[PDB]
Amino acid sequence: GPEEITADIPNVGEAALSKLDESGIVYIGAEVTGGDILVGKVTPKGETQLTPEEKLLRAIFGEKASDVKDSSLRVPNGVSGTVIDVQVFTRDGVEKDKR
Amino acid sequence: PGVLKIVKVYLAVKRRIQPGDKMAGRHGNKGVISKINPIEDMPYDENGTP
Amino acid sequence: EFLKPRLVDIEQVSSTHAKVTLEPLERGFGHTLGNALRRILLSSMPGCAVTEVEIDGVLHEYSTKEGVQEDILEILLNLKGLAVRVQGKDEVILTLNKSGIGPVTAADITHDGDVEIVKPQHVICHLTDENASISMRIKVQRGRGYVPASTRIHSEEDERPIGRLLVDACYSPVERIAYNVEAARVEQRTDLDKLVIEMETNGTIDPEEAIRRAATILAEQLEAFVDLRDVEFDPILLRPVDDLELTVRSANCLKAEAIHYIGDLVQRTEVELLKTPNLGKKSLTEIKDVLASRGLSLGMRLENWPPA
Repeated sequence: GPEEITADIPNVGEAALSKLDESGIVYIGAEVTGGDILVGKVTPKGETQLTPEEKLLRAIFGEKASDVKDSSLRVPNGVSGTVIDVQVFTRDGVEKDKR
Repeated sequence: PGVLKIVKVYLAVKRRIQPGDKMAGRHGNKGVISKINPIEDMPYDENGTP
Repeated sequence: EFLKPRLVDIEQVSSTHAKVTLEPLERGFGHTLGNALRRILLSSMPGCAVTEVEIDGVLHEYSTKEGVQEDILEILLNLKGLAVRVQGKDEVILTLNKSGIGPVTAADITHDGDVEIVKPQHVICHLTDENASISMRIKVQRGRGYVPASTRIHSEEDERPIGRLLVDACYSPVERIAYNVEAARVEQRTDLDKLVIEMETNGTIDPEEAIRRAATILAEQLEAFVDLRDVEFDPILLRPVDDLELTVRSANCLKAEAIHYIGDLVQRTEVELLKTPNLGKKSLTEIKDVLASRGLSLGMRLENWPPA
């Protein structure tokens, strides 16, 4: 399926998402280091054999229940700085991003 | 065709001078720094400017 | 048998320059006192410096503001060299609001209760658009020596809003110190020397106060010479064993082997623990099972064992 960029990243807590806006991209001027998330990109996973343990998992947690993996942009280790500019580009036909 | 969205993020960091750094004049004389001496330890002239 | 220097004829060349004279000194004490004083003055003198800034429409140091001629990095570099004096406060906040044309100087800083601007002709930025305004909040602290903005990590305990710009701190008022030794005017004495110290500061510290503080620091340091003389931690360990809820048959055998703490138990290898009386092979699994239930596998090695 299609890869979506969302702020809500499963398995990752609120603290890491502090420096991400409602669109999932770091604020301009945010000071980052180590491995903080810069953009939150989610990769979907294929599942079509619907099993009861997955039903219990889907019932207790969200509709995704963290089925989809996350592959987000993180600062490579040993690099620090302050975000200067973000240059998001979009395809024709796709809905415009918030930023 | 494959890509639907591109995001580019810029980072800026200010590197300050430190012992390992390499410094050179324009007459072929190069070197690496060895120590960052305090102000009061450097030689000074009769006017006190180090 | 020694003469004591007295601070006489303190003369003020300008609001920044200064000369301090010590008239009576012995044959060789002039150079010793001069160098000790100069090193103390240049090393550690309390002063006040700008630590952080917060402009209204700024986000980071690498941005530009509409209507101002200098970049934000240039504005911070200009603010770094600004000098102030404060009485009894170490956390002063200065608000600067100016709209109009031409330069913006330290003189138009809103007048606080007790915050003395030494040079109010110190320009920090320019405004070029008529309907352009600059509004900023500058934090001034009191410190001792040079402290880079990067080294201070203790301030990261509480999160900072995006826009709080950190500048480096100098904290040292004294910029240049020199000294000279000449012959005194004391005619009855055989030969006496007079010491003169010329100082160049940022206008923050009084010269007499600076020399007094340096002498106090030297005496305090020397006070330690006047009398020489002088000639198992992780909380899961060090707990009673009666918290793992063992079996009844295991209660007596553990007590029989003088194992009364959790830590001392994890050091007993399997090969010898089996030789214990009436242990039971199935009961040996039970103790391992409950010990692994906390994350400790049986057979670790420690370095000591206190009674506690």
